[PDB]
Amino acid sequence: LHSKSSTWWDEHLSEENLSFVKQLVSDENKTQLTSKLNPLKDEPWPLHPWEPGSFRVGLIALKLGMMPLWTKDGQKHAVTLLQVQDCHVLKYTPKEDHNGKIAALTVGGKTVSRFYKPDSRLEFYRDLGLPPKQIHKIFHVTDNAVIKPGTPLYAAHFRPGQYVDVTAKTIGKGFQGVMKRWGFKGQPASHGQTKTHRRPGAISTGDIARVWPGTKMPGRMGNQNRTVYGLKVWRVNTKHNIIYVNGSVPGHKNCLVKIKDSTLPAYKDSCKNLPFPTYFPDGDEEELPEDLFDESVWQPSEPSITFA
Amino acid sequence: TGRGTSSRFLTSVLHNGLGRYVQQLQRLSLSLSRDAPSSRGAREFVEREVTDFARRNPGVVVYVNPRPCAMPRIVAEYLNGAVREENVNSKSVEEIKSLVQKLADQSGLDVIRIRKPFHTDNPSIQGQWHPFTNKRTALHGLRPRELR
Amino acid sequence: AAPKNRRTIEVNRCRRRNPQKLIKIKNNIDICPECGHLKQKHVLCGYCYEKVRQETTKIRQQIGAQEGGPFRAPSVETMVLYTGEKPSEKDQGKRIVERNIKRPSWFT
Amino acid sequence: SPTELTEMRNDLFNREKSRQLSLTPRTEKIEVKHVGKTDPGTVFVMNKNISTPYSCAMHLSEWYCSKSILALVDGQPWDMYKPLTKSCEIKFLTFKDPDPKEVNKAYWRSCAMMLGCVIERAFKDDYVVSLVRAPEVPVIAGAFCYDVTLDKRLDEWMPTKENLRSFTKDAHALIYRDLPFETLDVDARVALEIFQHNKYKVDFIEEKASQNPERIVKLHRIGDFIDVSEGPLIPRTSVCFQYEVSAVHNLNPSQPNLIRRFQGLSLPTHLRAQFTIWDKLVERSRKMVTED
Amino acid sequence: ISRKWEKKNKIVYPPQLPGEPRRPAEIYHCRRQIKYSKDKMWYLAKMIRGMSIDQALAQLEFNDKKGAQIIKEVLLEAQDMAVRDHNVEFRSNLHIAESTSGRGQCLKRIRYHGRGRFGIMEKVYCHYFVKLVEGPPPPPEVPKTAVDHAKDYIQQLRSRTIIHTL
Amino acid sequence: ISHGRVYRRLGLGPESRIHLLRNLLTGLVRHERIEATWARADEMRGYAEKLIDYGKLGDTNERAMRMADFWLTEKDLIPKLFKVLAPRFQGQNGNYTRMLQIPNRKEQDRAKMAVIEYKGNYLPPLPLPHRDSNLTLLNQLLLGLQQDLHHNQ
RNA sequence: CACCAACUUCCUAAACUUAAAUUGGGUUAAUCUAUAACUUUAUAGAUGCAACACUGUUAGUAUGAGUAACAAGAAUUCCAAU
Ligand SMILES: [Mg+2]
Ligand SMILES: [Mg+2]
Ligand SMILES: [Mg+2]
Ligand SMILES: [Mg+2]
Ligand SMILES: [Mg+2]
Ligand SMILES: [Mg+2]
Ligand SMILES: [Mg+2]
Ligand SMILES: [Mg+2]
Ligand SMILES: [Mg+2]
Ligand SMILES: [Mg+2]
Ligand SMILES: [Mg+2]
Ligand SMILES: [Mg+2]
Ligand SMILES: [Mg+2]
Ligand SMILES: [Zn+2]
Repeated sequence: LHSKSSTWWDEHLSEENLSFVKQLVSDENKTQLTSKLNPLKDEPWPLHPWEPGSFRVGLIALKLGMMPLWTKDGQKHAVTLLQVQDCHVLKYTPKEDHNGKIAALTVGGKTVSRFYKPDSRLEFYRDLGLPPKQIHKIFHVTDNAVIKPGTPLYAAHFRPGQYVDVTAKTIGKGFQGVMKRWGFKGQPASHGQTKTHRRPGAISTGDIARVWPGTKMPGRMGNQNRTVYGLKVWRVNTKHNIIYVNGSVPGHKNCLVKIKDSTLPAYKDSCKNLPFPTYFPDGDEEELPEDLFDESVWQPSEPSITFA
Repeated sequence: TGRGTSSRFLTSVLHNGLGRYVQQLQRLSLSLSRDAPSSRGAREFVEREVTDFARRNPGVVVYVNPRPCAMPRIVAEYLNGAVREENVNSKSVEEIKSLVQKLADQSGLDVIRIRKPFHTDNPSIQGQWHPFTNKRTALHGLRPRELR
Repeated sequence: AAPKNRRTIEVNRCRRRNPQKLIKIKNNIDICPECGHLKQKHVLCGYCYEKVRQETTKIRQQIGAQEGGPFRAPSVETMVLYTGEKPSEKDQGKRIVERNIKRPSWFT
Repeated sequence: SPTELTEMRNDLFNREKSRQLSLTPRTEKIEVKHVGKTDPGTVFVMNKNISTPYSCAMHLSEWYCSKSILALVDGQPWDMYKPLTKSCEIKFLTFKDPDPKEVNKAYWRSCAMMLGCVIERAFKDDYVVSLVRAPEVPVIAGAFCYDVTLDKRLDEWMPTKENLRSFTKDAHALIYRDLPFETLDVDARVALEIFQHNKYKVDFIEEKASQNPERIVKLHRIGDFIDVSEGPLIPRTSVCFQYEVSAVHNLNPSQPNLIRRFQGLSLPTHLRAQFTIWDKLVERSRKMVTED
Repeated sequence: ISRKWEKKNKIVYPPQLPGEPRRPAEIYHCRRQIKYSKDKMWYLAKMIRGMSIDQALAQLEFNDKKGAQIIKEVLLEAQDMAVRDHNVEFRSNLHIAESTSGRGQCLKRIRYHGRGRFGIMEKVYCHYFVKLVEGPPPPPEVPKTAVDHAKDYIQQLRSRTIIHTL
Repeated sequence: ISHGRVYRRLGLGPESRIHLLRNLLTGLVRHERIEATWARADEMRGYAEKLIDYGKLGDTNERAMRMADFWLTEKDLIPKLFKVLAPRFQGQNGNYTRMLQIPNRKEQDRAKMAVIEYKGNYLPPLPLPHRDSNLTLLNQLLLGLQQDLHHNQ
């Protein structure tokens, strides 16, 4: 009719084209990714030296899961696995326009399909010459540590030893009661409690004739951006770009996170030893081993630990 | 009732006093009954007052149409086209005479709240006040803090 | 808890005419190529589907008459033949359902 | 001045239409039967030389008007807005038909015609733009090509990317205006008068008139623009949704007169294409495609 | 009871002069005493407003509400009595100009309750009216542009006068 | 709080949910084309395919025979499942059942419906969706691109 | 070294000097009758003679609210069916 119509990519494609289209797109992604595989040989920006007060960029990783880990003291440390996947810097804002004192870089990861994205997002990525990324995030970076847009990022950006901070959306638990959401004690089950077991108590004071804003009430829990600080990096797998981060990281498994250099006072100047802008394998300055370990970590295949 | 009613500005019909004053009342029509107590007062008006009024105002055509009637009615027509009818039921000659004289003097303009007592087409002779009046200029018209 | 005041038609007209309470228009309606009746894109055409089911009922009725009992389902393959058609050699040893009408165009 | 050329041609077009309509007196009912699969057996009584295939769709439903592009009169493709002449059979062809060969060609010629209109009025009045013709290229060619001759003063100038972008904006403006195509059958004598100035158009008119036993010629008007049409065209410009002038390539064997092939792509509202698919097809069109 | 929507279908206008614009047709159809709520019926009536009759006969068919079928029937009676008895040339040259539902005569019954108590139940009916006007649907409302918004503000300021003075 | 819980909640409880699916499955295994509310038809679809897996194992296997009894209320259908349904699907490794959404029910309940069948059934073919032919405008343009690319490759 | 500020007072036209149980006075809406008038009027005679309020009575319609609540085991060859 003479009205607006709903359509999708597959609506019109024929049988033969359906497979061809799903194949042509896959070919283009490989070519685009390869084009950016050499940052240092693609007119890199000047690589200024590190000085005190510098802040680096951070990666976006996928949370594979958890596994156990042991140190040479014999203690077991629960550690989580974070995979860096197609982490490419996207946009570079300047100090003044960013509205902050520091500059800001956007770091996207986890390439996704192109068939179910708004036209605006596809156009922006086409200009950048990279496949679209699932998530965008902003990293506050000093002018010295700026990296040119489109520079691929890898797990070698981090090294064993450095304390790192991870932030991601927490698992969404839906609308929940006051007991579970805020740990309210609740009311007894027996002795006459009639229809009051998990309900909130007295909302507020009677005289004020109102409820204070911000009161703890039943509502949706989870699905909120949260950050964990001071998480040591136990090991770095160069081949699969897997970083081993101590303890628990927010979000469900396969949830994208925002790994970044720790902001705690003790970790103020831990970036000096590590690669200042980032690590460029294409530079081939040094060939790193597949697995990087920390001194305390007990590597597998070593002799069994003896507490002499 | 001011917010509950319409309003207008002071106005005339055709600039009545600029040139020659023209009488606005155009026509008065009075219907009477030969034998009716209510119209008795109006019958006295026709006997004596109507003749004097007709000569005094020669621009008001007067129609008297005695008919078998229950209420005597006076219909006033003005030059702007406005009509006005007032019931004269059981009114003495004194009341009618005073009532008719009001009709002749009034104009067809609506009797509603007049917003302002006065009207002028040229309120200002020396020029309507604007912000730049009484403001001194500066050499070369330099705005404050302009270096030039 | 009981109302403390009657709610005015203006307030009522604000609640029941809110965009959240209106019928959202459907943009997925189309015209079936074969019959021309209306269908949703992600759904089958009722008019065309009704033809298939009506034929299915007739075929199933014929099967019921032949079997004549509850527990009479044949292990061997089933097949349906219409007037003017004879079983092929490859169709030997297959139950045959006979239909008086001619072979429908959609049926192959 | 070019404005004068448009006015006289427009006036000639109106006069030709007026005589044809005046030539037909009274209303004579003609029987036309629906031969399509769905809604079969319907019979419309229509007015001879006045009724159009669009009217036939109007009786049936709004769907036919919206989704029908061409109609098969007695096995021949006819424009939806072209008036009927005699009793016949009518079948409506949508884009999604199993055999859309006729529909594709109609859309193909249509898009390249709108392309020609954009070009002539896009140039500045100082320069001289003349339209020679557009070769019939199979849809598999990957784009529709209109050949345009240019003034010698432009022989050293090739449009940049910005110039190409400007043409599409004008093309989209024509699409947004939603100007229906006007279908007219014109005898060669009148056709030559409307396009006497353009020698190439005159030669094309001669070829068309020679082909048919009579001197009948096909003239299509898109608003102000008037040009000869190889085949039936789309009823409206709004039928196009995606449009793009891929590139323009100078013809290498153009020693006597320089000619530039203007190549573009368009897709109808029905068969819209995703963003990624659109780009790849757009890139292919930039490659110059010869006529076989 | 007052059946005036039925009579309006019988109005006869005087013949037109040779150059007068062709008057668009109007049709007046309705159904009374429908076993449905007038409040529930309004949502269906409101939906179709300002649409064609082959665009309002498609949205209705895929609605789950009971009234959708009822409205569809009176949108097909209207579509037939327009072509036969009101001289509408094309079935697909109509559009729903007006459509609304009105209260009907109801019945009073007793809804029982739990302590020897009760309440008054009303079995609800309604009417549904539609007008169809020959012609494509009037083009939709165009939102005011930023320039238009700015112009009104200037026009508002230009009208300013010095208040409470000569 | 029901994340990763594949099953639905149907019937009067867990056991009832198993007994309603046994009836749709037996009807399917008997008629080969059965209708039900989209939710319940989709719930069975996993159970419908797994019967063929057990049928493929063969009559001799004790586990297949035992399973084919609990999941086939009528006992004249176990011979059919093993000797006609299973031979048909030996070539295939999946996609035993075809499920499509029939329009909503015209009952005043207006529930979403679906028709589930077994592939290769003798009943008249369902009106399946048809994708546009390669000759259509958009389709033809892509084919031209494929040819060009194939030459380039 | 003052201005603003209340019908206090003045001024053009007028007016003739202070919450409520109670107390005196002049008129009026509706209807009937007498006698008239004759598009709805007059002088008299009369009376079931004037309602924003009694958890007033009767009828109608809102609000709460399209809310609380209400109901039919599955498939088919199908509702005096398997
Ligand atoms: Mg407890
Ligand atoms: Mg309890
Ligand atoms: Mg009782
Ligand atoms: Mg009630
Ligand atoms: Mg959950
Ligand atoms: Mg789930
Ligand atoms: Mg005083
Ligand atoms: Mg009383
Ligand atoms: Mg009262
Ligand atoms: Mg009361
Ligand atoms: Mg209500
Ligand atoms: Mg409520
Ligand atoms: Mg409930
Ligand atoms: Zn169909």
